[PDB]
Amino acid sequence: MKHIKILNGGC
Amino acid sequence: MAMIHKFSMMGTNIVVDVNSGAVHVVDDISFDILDYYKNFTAGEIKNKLAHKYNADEIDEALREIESLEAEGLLFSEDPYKEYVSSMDRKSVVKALCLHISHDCNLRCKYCFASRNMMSLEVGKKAIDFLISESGNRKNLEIDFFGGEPMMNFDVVKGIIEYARQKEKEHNKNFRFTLTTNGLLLNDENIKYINENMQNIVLSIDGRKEVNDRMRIRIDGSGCYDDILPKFKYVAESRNQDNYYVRGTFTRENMDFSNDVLHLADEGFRQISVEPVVAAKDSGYDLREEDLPRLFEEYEKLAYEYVKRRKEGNWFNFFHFMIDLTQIVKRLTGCGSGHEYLAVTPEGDIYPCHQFVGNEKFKMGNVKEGVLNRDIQNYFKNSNVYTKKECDSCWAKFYCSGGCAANSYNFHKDINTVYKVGCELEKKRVECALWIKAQEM
Ligand SMILES: C[S@@+](CC[C@H](N)C(=O)[O-])C[C@H]1O[C@@H](n2cnc3c(N)ncnc32)[C@H](O)[C@@H]1O
Ligand code: SF4
Ligand code: SF4
Ligand code: SF4
Ligand SMILES: [Ca+2]
Ligand SMILES: [Ca+2]
Repeated sequence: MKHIKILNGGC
Repeated sequence: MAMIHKFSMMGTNIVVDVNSGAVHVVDDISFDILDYYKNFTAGEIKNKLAHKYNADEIDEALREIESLEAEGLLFSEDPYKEYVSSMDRKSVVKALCLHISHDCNLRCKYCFASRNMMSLEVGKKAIDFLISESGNRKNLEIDFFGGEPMMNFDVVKGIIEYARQKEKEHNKNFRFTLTTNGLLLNDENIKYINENMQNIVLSIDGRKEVNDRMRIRIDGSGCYDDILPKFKYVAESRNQDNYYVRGTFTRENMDFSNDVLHLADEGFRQISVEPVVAAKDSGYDLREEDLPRLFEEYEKLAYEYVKRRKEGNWFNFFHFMIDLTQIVKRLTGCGSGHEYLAVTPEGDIYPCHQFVGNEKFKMGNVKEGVLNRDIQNYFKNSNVYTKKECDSCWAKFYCSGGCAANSYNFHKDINTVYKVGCELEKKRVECALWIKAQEM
């Protein structure tokens, strides 16, 4: 969008 | 229930929608609106932020937010919730950690080792036990472990040949891991290792002073000078793949980014440096007072991590690796006590290597093959969906599930979360998310 940006669209 | 987590790290604002796994990079105004979006109307929000943002730009960011919620990427509900109400699940053992020897040639101080060789007969029993308890799963894992496994390397080789022959009749495929302190590696057994070990873990804690403070021969001297060239040789003979160097950091080395970056500067592409386990009343455990310094340490390691990957002198850090494309994982964890079990040279079965010292947790012995199902089911049903603390935790679907050993070591109850462990684990996830955001 403009204000939001979607990032994902041991033992 | 529906839940988000938002944090700001080194200038980037990040929003985690818990149930869907969606991750968002947001500007400052969206970040602020999210403080209020669920409990206030658009009109109330416009008044609460009017000192900083004008009404038009708030409605604009607002119109993006519920559009994201309308399509299940913010404040989404949990679709797996109704299904999990199962506790009669037959467990399937997928992996064994074989304590090939309880003797070692070091007295590493944080270690449970601080005795016997496993017989080929016990090891063969452990293979047959894993076949009969793995049901219809083809891919089985064997970690050669203990104290130092290479002090009983002939039994390791017989186990491999034994298991490699049982594959045909049972439609199995064994994958073998070896974890060694390195002191007894040489050209000939590394040749065998590269023919037969799908994975090898090489133990070194970082800088020489950090390593030789903790990983100590019985005479008291260090091992860094001996093991370091052997490890680079192994690393390069495996094309910098299918291995990692494994460090443990304690309260003694809380500037542990220096140790990760020392291993990187020595050429290791594959690195894991992890907090000490079960170090209650040891002088070593990371405490609550230490979390601010450790948080800053993870952040400075992440920044340098992005920089080296940008500039090409890359390395992989296990705790920064994360898959943003994802119920089976949420119910299993590390699997100790039910999907992953340890076997002593005597052949006694325990949930994992951290419980081997306590017969309250002995579940049987492979020479007989009869597993205590009540202990198996108790570890099985202690998970992220049944612990109350995990239910309100935003990292529930990213975290590794907690560590029963830490839980028992600090609270005498595998079901009580070890808070310091969770906060380190949550911070690690935050860093791994920021790294993904930097490399869009
Ligand atoms: C327990 S040793 C046994 C295998 C082999 N002798 C070796 O050192 O690689 C395997 C790994 O577990 C790590 N380890 C030992 N005690 C630990 C603890 N209390 N917390 C976290 N890691 C530990 C060691 O540093 C080593 O990297
Ligand atoms: S870490 Fe590996 S080497 Fe050091 S004591 Fe424990 S078992 Fe022996
Ligand atoms: S971090 Fe700790 S609390 Fe949060 S889910 Fe994982 S184990 Fe449970
Ligand atoms: S219980 Fe803790 S120590 Fe044992 S396997 Fe799981 S993570 Fe490792
Ligand atoms: Ca911050
Ligand atoms: Ca800002």
